[PDB]
Amino acid sequence: VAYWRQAGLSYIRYSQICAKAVRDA
Amino acid sequence: RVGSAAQTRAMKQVAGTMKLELAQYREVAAFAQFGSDLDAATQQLLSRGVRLTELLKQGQYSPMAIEEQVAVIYAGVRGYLDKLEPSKITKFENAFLSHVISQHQALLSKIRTDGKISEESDAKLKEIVTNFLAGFEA
Amino acid sequence: ATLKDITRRLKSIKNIQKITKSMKMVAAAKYARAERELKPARVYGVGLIIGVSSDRGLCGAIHSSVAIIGVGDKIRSILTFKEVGRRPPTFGDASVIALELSIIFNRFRSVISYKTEYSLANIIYYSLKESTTSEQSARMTAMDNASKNASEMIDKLTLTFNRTRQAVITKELIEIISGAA
Amino acid sequence: SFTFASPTQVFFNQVDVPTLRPGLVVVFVSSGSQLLAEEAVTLDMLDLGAAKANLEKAQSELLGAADEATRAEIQIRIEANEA
Repeated sequence: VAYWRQAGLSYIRYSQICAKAVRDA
Repeated sequence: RVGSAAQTRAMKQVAGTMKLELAQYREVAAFAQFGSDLDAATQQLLSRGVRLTELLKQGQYSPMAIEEQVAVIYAGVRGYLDKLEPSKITKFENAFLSHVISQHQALLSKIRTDGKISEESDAKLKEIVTNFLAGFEA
Repeated sequence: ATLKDITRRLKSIKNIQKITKSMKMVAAAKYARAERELKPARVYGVGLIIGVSSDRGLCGAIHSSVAIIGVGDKIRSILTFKEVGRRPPTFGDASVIALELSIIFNRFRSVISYKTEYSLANIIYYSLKESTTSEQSARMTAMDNASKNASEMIDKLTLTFNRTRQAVITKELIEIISGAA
Repeated sequence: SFTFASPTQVFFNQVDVPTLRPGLVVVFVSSGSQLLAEEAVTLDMLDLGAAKANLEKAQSELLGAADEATRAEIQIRIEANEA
């Protein structure tokens, strides 16, 4: 299982963070 | 109906601009409180609008010399109060007028002796109004 | 009935006429933006209730037609998310809803016509982009008609005012003449 | 046919795909699943001089701090920035 999915978290939060990191660059 | 023929040059140099801006404001004034998303151009007409309107308010028993009138009308017309909260303008003018009468009589005389607001007078009025505005709005 | 009463109504419906016209114009610009944004939203779209509309009324049968979550402040007040419609919807809006978790929305046809994991957020987004395009068109439409109805009422009331105005003068004069004769 | 879009832009109406996982697409994508991406961009628009600043800033919050799943969000931001 992926690290982010242990305490939390959804793939929706994954994509939300990744999308914002692209915009900020 | 006598109109401009009855005015001095000092008043005639500011009364025209004021008349036009208030006329343009009256067309838009009905939805001054019903236009949070309307464009900047009509937002500016409204902003200049109830500023000039506040400058037409006046207390009783202290009628003003023509040079004192144009110095306040010029300040609104040339845009120096557009960032000042509407509700504060009447109390601003009282303080401003007391200040110029007491300290800048030389300036008020220049608008009277020369019968208009020159570039020199314009520069001096800019310094006094802008710095005075920041102290008053605190 | 009486001149003072009509005077107040006339000032009221005159203000409404102006506001309704300005509201039509804001909605026309908001729809123009929405229809442009709907084009790439539909191609993206191709690939529990709970109810999608908005916070703002004056758009005809947008809220009533679609009417425990509901996106839009009208949804819960008639039957929960606030602050929708005023700013155009984003995928971030869809994510917020999906994270807090059929689909009932108004599908855009034309200016007059509308009808009622990761892909979960895609479906919510699709419904959002369609809904606002429909809502902005419908508000533009309804406000255009309201401003027209206000216009016709202003005319009708002004005519009633002036007939009453004339009748009052005539009646007063007839009483004066009768007393003098 | 091949369709490639973000929620806002359409690029296409062999395809190298990163698995989604932040990375390059050759016909930069953020995430998602026709190729669907939350943010899909050039390549001309990305900087990249500021992504290094973004990577270092994300690696600064990592040595925080601390509380789990916070944290997991910081690591995701590090993965997106490294790509």
